[PDB]
Amino acid sequence: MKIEEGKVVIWHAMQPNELEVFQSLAEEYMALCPEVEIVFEQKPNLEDALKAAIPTGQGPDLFIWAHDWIGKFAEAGLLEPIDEYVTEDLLNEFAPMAQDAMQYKGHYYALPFAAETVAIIYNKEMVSEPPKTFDEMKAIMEKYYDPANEKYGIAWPINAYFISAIAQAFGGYYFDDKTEQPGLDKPETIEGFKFFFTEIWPYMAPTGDYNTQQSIFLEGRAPMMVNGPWSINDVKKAGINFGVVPLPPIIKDGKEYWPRPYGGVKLIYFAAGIKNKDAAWKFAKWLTTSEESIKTLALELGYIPVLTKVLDDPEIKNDPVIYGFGQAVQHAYLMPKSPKMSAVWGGVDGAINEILQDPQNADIEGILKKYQQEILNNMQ
Ligand SMILES: OC[C@H]1O[C@H](O[C@H]2[C@H](O)[C@@H](O)[C@@H](O[C@H]3[C@H](O)[C@@H](O)[C@H](O)O[C@@H]3CO)O[C@@H]2CO)[C@H](O)[C@@H](O)[C@@H]1O
Repeated sequence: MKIEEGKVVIWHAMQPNELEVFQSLAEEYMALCPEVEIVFEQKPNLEDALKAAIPTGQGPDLFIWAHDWIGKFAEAGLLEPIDEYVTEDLLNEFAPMAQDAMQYKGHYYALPFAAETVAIIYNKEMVSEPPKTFDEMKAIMEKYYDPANEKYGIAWPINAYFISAIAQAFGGYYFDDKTEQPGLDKPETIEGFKFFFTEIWPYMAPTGDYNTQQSIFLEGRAPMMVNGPWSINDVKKAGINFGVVPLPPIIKDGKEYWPRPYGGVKLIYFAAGIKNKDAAWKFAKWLTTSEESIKTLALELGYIPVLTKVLDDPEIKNDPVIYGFGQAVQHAYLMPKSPKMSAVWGGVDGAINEILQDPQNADIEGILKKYQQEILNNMQ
């Protein structure tokens, strides 16, 4: 007879300030179970690192990411099924979309701990009323834009997911998960991309890089940032008094066109080749179904609980940041689990790379047509 012993190794791509929150939870857990070491290990290119290490027996026990990898990782045999651990009682602890995010074709491979998307994070010392329409957003942008003094109207990391809200504001889509077809060359999608680079890019420092954009906001050199819960401890460490609201509707002849960001469910995944399964299960189950664990992720970072019970906690119900991300998620599209999405993301990031070579003059329509076809050829 025995106990669970040893180590649980968890790979991730969190930056240090987000990680701190997760490490303090690990430390609590290790206080609860002194015979179990929880070890977090940062990977620059986590998806690449897992693909390479998992099959060779060099991968971790667990890893953290949004849910959309679960389809392609399972098809590649890179995950460990946990069907034997999942029960209806456990499933019923989670919101249905978290219930669905944690499985692929009938097998469970993870536990869910949050919902997320990007939203406007605004600095209350620079913006006293956040924008409820794109027009008010643009006026705030105009008010603060002053590149000569290294001041910009907004901070916004640029990549497929980060600008999907705007790309998809006018009925466009990267991918229709009904028909399972990319939508890059739909006029409404083209309209959304042009809108980003015509209406919003001119107010930015002209770089798509994540930490450069974020640092502009953290340094008070932009009044607003488009980012997710994963960035919130960075905002807090910078001493900024902030709020969170959804990207507001663009108005066209009195009509609203709501930006529609992609969003997702955060999962702790079980990796194929896992060495310490029962210990890793116990930690994950704790992390995802203990009230104080989930309350801590939500109150510290703005993560929206998918642990139903805590949604009724007054601590959670009266919290501004979780409410604002929650409002943003209401307009979000849940990322598909289809492995087809892999080439979609590649196609959209490829188009953005070419647009960024010459954003003011690029032929966005023809680029998008070009990448639609590449996606159509690489989709599987
Ligand atoms: O752009 C294509 C990718 O879009 C999706 O990735 C999203 C994540 O889903 C989302 O969580 C967010 O990731 C951040 C992560 O949460 C945080 O812990 C880490 O420290 O930083 C990440 C951002 O740099 O944003 C990315 C988009 O960058 C999708 O999940 C992924 O498969 C696509 O490749």
